[PDB]
Amino acid sequence: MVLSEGEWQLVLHVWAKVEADVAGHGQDILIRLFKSHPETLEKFDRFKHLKTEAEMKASEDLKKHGVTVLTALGAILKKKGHHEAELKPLAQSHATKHKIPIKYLEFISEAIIHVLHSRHPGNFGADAQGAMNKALELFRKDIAAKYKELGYQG
Ligand code: HEM
Repeated sequence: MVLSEGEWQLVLHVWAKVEADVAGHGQDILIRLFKSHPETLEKFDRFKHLKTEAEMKASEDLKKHGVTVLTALGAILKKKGHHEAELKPLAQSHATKHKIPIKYLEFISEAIIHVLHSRHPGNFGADAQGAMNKALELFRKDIAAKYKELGYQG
């Protein structure tokens, strides 16, 4: 897959709106993931005790981890597909330490798309949605290929 230049423009234009409140977006994405797919919370030893959404929102450490996640993701998107070097340390930890199947990346992709709609009702159009889905799909496919290069089945 390949994005057009105009699609990357839409992606980066939307990302500038994420960067204006990274913690608010990161916390919302994690909570959306955990409510929609509670099997994913069990991978997080530090947060697995959180049970209701109200608990999650008051957890300072969950919000900080949201920043960690979106910070890494934004660095990758900003490379517009030339991201082999940023992917490697990410692929290495999530395949071999955290043991995250690629299916869980699809789930966080859907959570990102939902939170962008919830947080930007008027800005996040169909074309922007399309471009973001493609950027995230590319991310998932290249990470699945790095899994295999490390000898893992994602
Ligand atoms: C956009 C997708 C994602 C990005 C950019 C991302 C990024 C990161 C980063 C930067 C870290 C900290 C350092 C590290 O261990 O690598 C981390 C930790 C972690 N990630 Fe992810 N991640 C993503 C998706 C996921 C998903 C979907 C899961 C599981 C459902 C997951 C599971 C974990 C776990 C379990 C840790 C360790 C948490 C801790 O500090 O105790 N990641 N991630």
